[PDB]
Amino acid sequence: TRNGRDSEAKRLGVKRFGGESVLAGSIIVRQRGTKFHAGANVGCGRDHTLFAKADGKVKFEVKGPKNRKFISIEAE
Amino acid sequence: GFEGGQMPLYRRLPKFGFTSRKAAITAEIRLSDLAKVEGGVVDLNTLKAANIIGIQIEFAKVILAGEVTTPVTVRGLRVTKGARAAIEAAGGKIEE
Amino acid sequence: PKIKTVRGAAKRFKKTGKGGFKHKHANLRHILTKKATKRKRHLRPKAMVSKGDLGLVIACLPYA
Amino acid sequence: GIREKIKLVSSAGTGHFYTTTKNKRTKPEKLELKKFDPVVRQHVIYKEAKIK
RNA sequence: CCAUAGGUUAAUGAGGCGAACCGGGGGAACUGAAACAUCUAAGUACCCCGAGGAAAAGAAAUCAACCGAGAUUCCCCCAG
RNA sequence: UUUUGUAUAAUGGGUCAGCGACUUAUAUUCUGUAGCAAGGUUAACCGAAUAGGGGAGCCGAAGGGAAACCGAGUCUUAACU
RNA sequence: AGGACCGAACCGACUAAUGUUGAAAAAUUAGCGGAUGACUUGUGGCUGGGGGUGAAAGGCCAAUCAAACCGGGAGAUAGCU
RNA sequence: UGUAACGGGGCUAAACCAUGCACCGAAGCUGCGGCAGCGACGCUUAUGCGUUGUUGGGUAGGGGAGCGUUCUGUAAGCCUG
RNA sequence: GUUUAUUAAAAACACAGCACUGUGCAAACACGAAAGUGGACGUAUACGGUGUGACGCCUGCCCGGUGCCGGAAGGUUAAU
RNA sequence: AAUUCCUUGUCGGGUAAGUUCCGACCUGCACGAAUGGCGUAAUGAUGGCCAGGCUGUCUCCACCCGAGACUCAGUGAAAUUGAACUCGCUGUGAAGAUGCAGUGUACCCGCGGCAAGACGGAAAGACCCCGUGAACCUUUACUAUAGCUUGACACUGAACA
RNA sequence: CUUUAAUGUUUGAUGUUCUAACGUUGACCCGUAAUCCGGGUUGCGGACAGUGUCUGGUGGGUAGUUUGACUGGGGCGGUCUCCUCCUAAAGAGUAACGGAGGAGCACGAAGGUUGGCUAAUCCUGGUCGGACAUCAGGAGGUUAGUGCAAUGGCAUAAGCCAGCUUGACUGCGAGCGUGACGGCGCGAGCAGGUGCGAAAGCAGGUCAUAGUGAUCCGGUGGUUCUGAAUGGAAGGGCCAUC
Repeated sequence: TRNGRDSEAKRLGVKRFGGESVLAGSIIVRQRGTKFHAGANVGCGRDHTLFAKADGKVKFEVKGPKNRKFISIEAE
Repeated sequence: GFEGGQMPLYRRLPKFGFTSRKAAITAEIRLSDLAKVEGGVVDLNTLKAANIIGIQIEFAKVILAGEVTTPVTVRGLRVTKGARAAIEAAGGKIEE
Repeated sequence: PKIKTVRGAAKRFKKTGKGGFKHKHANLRHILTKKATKRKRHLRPKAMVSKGDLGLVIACLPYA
Repeated sequence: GIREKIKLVSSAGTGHFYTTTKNKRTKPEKLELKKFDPVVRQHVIYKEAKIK
């Protein structure tokens, strides 16, 4: 046959969920596209990884006219 | 270090450095050893005779480790800043 | 008689103050123009041997 | 893999050089760029040279 | 041709044996490298010659480092 | 005994008695115990001698760096918040 | 005259039976082939192991032969039982 | 190979469905007595002693504590014609 | 005729004959670190190796590949 | 066909009937000319087929003579063997049961026979696989090497063109 | 210097002649009573032959070995590293010789910044012009595009166009993600200097995920770091790289 190949898993997914206290610089989700968009206090890395810029609790919300999922770091 | 036929850790990592010949003949001296010698004047011959450094040693430093309490004359030895401060605080004298 | 040290290991490891071992990073001997400068920069300082493979280097180096 | 690698030597006289690749069949002219030279701590002109 | 080679007496000595040690002339492979050829095992096993109660080595064309030590041999460190 | 699994129709033993298998030397790490303690300890050897002498040496109280070197700090770097 | 014919000693072993812990670690009985020749046999000698010898089967080399036997390296090694 | 597709005998319930009350049934649980491990707690600890919970199937394996055998000191002692 | 002594006697091996090739004698070749010895006290009508196997009729086409023989002008090439 | 798989190719002979044999045919999977082609008198403990004589080889076995087997007296092994108070059937289950479950049958113990079972005995399976196992053998596998061969230097010198 | 020769000398190649080294398994004499051997006379050959050291070719004649693994038993066939979806049971991970496809590159702009723009497809009209070129209008709303496979993204566009440029910088990095480990990946911010923009700011390569090779040994450049008595040097170290 010609179907024996496959690639190693990339271990994506949400790494820190909502209402979790995190330190600055910690990865929140590893994604391929921009499935979740960066909100307040969250930056977008080279491979679309959303990372916290300040210490606080993770906040998920749906915003915008396109109903996009935003991740922000609530103040703490 | 064998891990099956897989290339072992002590061969996966690259070699570094070289062995210095001067480090085998250079020693360090605690402040506590200054009182142990007799005559109050320290140098290479007196330290060797007092079995503190080693017969093959050619250079030696005095370090701020422990503490000295008696006046002592250091001659021909490098001395650190803290060690120098403690020696002079205890009435010592350092020369070259 | 005395145990013979593994000279290959002796040319690659040195014992530190608390009993660990330092080593040079891999992937910095040849082909380098395609590697990101950030990776090379992070690979330049020496590192400490991990807990998993600490036993092997202690076994290979009986005389520190 | 027709793209072969080269080195950009600094014009500051220091031996420093960057390294990259180029397609020598479609771009025969030499490469010149302004890059940082960490020895003199200034951005100087680097010129393409033979990798050797 | 002289001579030399060869031959015949006389005197002195050697030959062969023996457990280990010593010096010399030759000299593997199984094995380890997780295979194997460099390498290791190892100048080991074994064969041969010679000598002695010991043998071999031995009185610097030696080390050291600008200070010095003083033939050879063996033991403990240096040091895995 | 070996196995996922054996009354197994898988292996071994006819039976009894005797013999038969984690030892020894030298180094290294950890635990317990005893001595001494910022010190501990001697090896060959001398010695009529398991005493005593012998501190040649080794480990420890300082480390960082590839190294010169610096030192309760050191390395990187022109310099590190 | 003849590596001629039939056929004993002698040499060999084609077929069957028995025997297969046998009378025998290959033989016995009834048949069979050569039987003056490239025959067969007695006595003594020569060729030694990666070597010999072979009208050639890897046959034979002291009931052992795709490398004899004895001693040594040697308690080889064995991720196997 | 032999009934051989209730384990068998046999059963018109001694089968099936629904409801109800009994009883049998294990090394489960409870009763009585005994041994040992680990945690609380207190004694005046012989450094382990009352009570008190609770645990105790077990291969590879890890940890702890013992019995018995030959020899050496104790031991020219002690037992034995 | 010979052969697997001890499961195979044959179409297998050998054979006289045929052909190719090497060899001019201190021969090639073989056993020997070598001396030497066999070949052979033989000399191309001889000796060794290879293939085929009495006798009758024959052995036809291919030198591209791999060997072997002859040539040395050119390219390349070791020690020195 | 010592060679043809398809194939017992097709036809003819022999037989009542012939996958073998003999004689042709050619569609030679994949004969062939000294790793010789096709014949060949004589020869063969050579391979295949047919015929006459002959027969217990067979239809189909029967009797007889001896040597064992059987009994008595004397001597007296061996392979094997965990222990046995060592039955049949169906099912279960390391999945083919003397040994478990259910049931049937069977008083205790020899002797002569037969060989279905005890996955019987003999030989740590030879076929198969595995081991970074071994031994030989082959070669334009790898790396060497004896031998043969080439040149430089040495033993090795003097004149001339 | 383009253009070549003389006198003598520096040493090679080829050929001829000679004897004295060397060979003689030619003849004769002696040791000798001897087809070995040695010495002598002589004849033939002759600096050839032969032998030693070094060196190229040939060399299963001989020797030491190698000839992988996965595999519904082995061989043959196929596969061995990396990326995308499903298998994968709504966090991560998850096997088969399961189902389907790709990668071993490319780019000095196809990267950075500032400013601007919106496709695919279809209808209608129009010279060559045609079902399909370019033009105008409409419908449509990303069914298009992304340097390439697939998945997840993308209108503030990450898609398309133009100007200026090298942040495809150097030393670092709070804190995480994923690995048994070697390692791989994301990262605000600090210091120096740079590009675009008036500026807030953005820029440590490309919309992201494949585009790859540890160590040893060796090569190049820089740096007194080291340098076996001393001063150098060779060698070694470090940084950059093959």
